[PDB]
Amino acid sequence: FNAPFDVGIKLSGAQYQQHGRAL
Repeated sequence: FNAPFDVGIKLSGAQYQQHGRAL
């Protein structure tokens, strides 16, 4: 419950922080 970074998004090639589909 704390992912301020993406240096460990387990791939998640999709986005970086998955803001939630928005621009």
